[PDB]
Amino acid sequence: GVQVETISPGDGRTFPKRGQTCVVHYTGMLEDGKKFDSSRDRNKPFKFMLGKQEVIRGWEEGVAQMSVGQRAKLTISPDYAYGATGHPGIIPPHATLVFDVELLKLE
Amino acid sequence: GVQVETISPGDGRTFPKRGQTCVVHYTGMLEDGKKFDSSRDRNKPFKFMLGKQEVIRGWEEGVAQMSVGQRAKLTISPDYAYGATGHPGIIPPHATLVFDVELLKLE
Ligand SMILES: CC[C@@H]1/C=C(\C)[C@@H](O)[C@H](C)C[C@H](OC)[C@H]2O[C@@](O)(C(=O)C(=O)N3CCCC[C@H]3C(=O)O[C@H](/C(C)=C/[C@@H]3CC[C@@H](O)[C@H](OC)C3)[C@H](C)[C@@H](O)CC1=O)[C@H](C)C[C@@H]2OC
Ligand SMILES: CC[C@@H]1/C=C(\C)[C@@H](O)[C@H](C)C[C@H](OC)[C@H]2O[C@@](O)(C(=O)C(=O)N3CCCC[C@H]3C(=O)O[C@H](/C(C)=C/[C@@H]3CC[C@@H](O)[C@H](OC)C3)[C@H](C)[C@@H](O)CC1=O)[C@H](C)C[C@@H]2OC
Repeated sequence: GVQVETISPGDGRTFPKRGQTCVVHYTGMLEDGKKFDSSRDRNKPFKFMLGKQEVIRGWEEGVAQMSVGQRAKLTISPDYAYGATGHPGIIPPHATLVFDVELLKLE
Repeated sequence: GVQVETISPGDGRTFPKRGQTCVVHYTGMLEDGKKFDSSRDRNKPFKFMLGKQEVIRGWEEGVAQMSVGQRAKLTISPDYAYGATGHPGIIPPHATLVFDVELLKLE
């Protein structure tokens, strides 16, 4: 599944609802901290909606537990990410992923 | 993992080696037989190589057990396919997939 560990607290009152646009900043890493991608590097947040298979399941379940302004680490098991296949030439088979995510706003 | 059930036998001697081009015909279905895709419908075989993350793991492990001319049903568990996410708007979360595959030739 997914484990959420909070780095900085959110407002504790505004949680994402299916159908809302989530705006975030993320950094993706392997369990040893090796970085594979970051929206921060591109200077552009990533936007997605819950409930439309727009993101891997670990995000669908992890982001729903965050409130606006929260910064958290999401640890995602392989089945909730790229499973036994991985992602071609970036993520190996059976990898648990770690994402540092910040929920900037809901729109 | 993956289960291979043979419909028509292969030559029993030519098995795919990593680095070879596999040429196949396939039909993808859910466990109840509902078809989601088929190369047969397009009149064009599908070509891929083992060992390059070009296909879901259930195929990487299942096709390697087939010999040229064999026709088999591959039953693939979710982690060896699209896991808890599925494939956007085609395959639901946690689905076991069934592929009817025919190994036409190796090149
Ligand atoms: C068509 C292009 C479209 C690309 C964009 C919108 C780009 O803007 C995004 C910034 C994507 C990033 O591009 C730089 C890049 O992000 C990674 O680096 C990454 O950090 C990651 O894991 N992320 C991205 C941040 C959210 C979680 C996760 C994801 O859910 O990503 C999604 C993902 C790949 C889902 C698979 C879909 C097929 C399912 O079957 C499978 O189910 C197992 C899951 C991704 C958002 C797709 O929905 C949409 C796209 O692919 C991926 C390793 C590879 C990916 O590039 C492709
Ligand atoms: C860039 C376009 C490129 C498209 C082609 C070469 C097309 O010619 C192929 C005929 C693909 C088919 O297009 C009509 C179509 O096939 C499905 O319908 C399907 O039956 C399927 O499941 N197949 C296809 C036959 C081999 C097994 C499996 C697969 O391995 O497919 C691979 C797959 C999606 C892997 C994911 C990669 C990201 C990983 O992270 C993730 O790991 C979980 C696994 C597919 C071959 C990709 O490598 C390459 C592409 O996507 C998919 C449901 C969706 C897919 O369209 C995308």
